[PDB]
Amino acid sequence: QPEPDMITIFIGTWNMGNAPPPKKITSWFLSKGQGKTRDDSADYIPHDIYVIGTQEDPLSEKEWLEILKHSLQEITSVTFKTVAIHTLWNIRIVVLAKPEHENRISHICTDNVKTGIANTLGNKGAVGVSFMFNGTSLGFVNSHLTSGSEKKLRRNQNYMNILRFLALGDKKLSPFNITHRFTHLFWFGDLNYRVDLPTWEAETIIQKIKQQQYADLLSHDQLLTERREQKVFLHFEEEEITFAPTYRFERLTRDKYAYTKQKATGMKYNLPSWCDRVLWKSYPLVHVVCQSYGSTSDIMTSDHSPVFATFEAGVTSQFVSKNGPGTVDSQGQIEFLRCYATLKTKSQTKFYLEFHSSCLESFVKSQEGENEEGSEGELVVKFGETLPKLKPIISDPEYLLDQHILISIKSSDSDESYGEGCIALRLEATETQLPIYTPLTHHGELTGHFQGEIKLQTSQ
Ligand SMILES: O=C(Nc1ccccc1)Nc1cccnc1
Repeated sequence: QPEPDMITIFIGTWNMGNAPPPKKITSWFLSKGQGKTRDDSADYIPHDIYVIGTQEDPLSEKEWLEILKHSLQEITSVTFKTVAIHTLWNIRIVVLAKPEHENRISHICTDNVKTGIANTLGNKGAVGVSFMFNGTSLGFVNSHLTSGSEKKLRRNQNYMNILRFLALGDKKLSPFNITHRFTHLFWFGDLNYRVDLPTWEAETIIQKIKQQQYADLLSHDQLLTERREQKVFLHFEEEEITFAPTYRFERLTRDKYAYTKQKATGMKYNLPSWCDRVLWKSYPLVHVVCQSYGSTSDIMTSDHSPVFATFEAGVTSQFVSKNGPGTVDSQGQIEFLRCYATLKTKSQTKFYLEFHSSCLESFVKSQEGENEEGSEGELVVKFGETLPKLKPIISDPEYLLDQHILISIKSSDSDESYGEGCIALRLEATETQLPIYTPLTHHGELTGHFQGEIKLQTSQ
């Protein structure tokens, strides 16, 4: 039985509003309702992995797992295996996979982050799961961020705390946060960003939604505007939104948005908003295609509608050769030519690089670079032709061209990373000098750039 080179992944996010679900939730897992929906001809075809994120979840883990497994068995006639379940307060993540994948999945990690301080610590935060699927690392984050239209900057702060402190994936990747640890990272939840229009415009917004005219609402969505201004979710993708706002509904119908201020809301307005979202970030030049992004219309126990997204995702096989794993493949090498880092720092420490990759036996430290002053104020760290030649464990081009090199630039004085990025080895040519580039981030914000040339030697 051949190892897959693609899988499909279901992502669900639902703020359940502290209510039990209705008897039937199959529409969610079938990607049926509003938006980019899944073709009826696929309804019996199971996804490889289902990742369910809930917020305000009133159920026990056992109670929700039974509902989810029942739901999938009714759709697919497959009994899914539980990969992981993790709950923080009423924020939960469940990962289910087809039984045929049980031996393909390993290195399962879970963690949570509690956001806020004192008053604002005790119900918001995130849970996450990561694992390896054959040679491919997968990460999943379900976050419930701060509520309220006038708290976008708190949400952004909650995002940075979660990506700094959530401890998933390979702990040896010490300079790297979750935004660099995975081939594919999915981040979803009740992110709680709102449509920023005046309160007086509530009925006008409702009208627009009834006309399925979302453009003038999406142009005020705080998540899209904060992402455009590089305030949050830098280097993440989101499919185009073509479904109505998923919050805030009267329960037991979807005919009414409940937006007016009430004692129950802390006298806050809840204008119709796209609170419930799925974003992703995959390594450069890895296949990832969104095949659905939408909301259900028939699950009405909460003041939010469930959101679904599905993905095709490239995966690779657990490569063995006669050499690697457990030795080098002398035939293989990676050379960096004429490389330099451009950093936004005011610091004047010397810097060195670390190269990390599962195609290396262990990470590689460079010599210190040569600091120059750039034209428009910046620090340029030149490495020239000084960088160590990297010796991959396997030289077969079918393996090596699918790998990635994570780069950290670290201060010699503190050994702290000032920037992290990722280079694909999926090159147009081998034995040929080719341009490479990555932005560098630290704590998920832009700190610089790394560019130069690469020369990759494979066994072919
Ligand atoms: O995010 C954007 N591009 C991108 C995404 C991932 C990696 C690198 C670049 N563009 C964007 C964002 C928000 C509004 N309009 C455009």
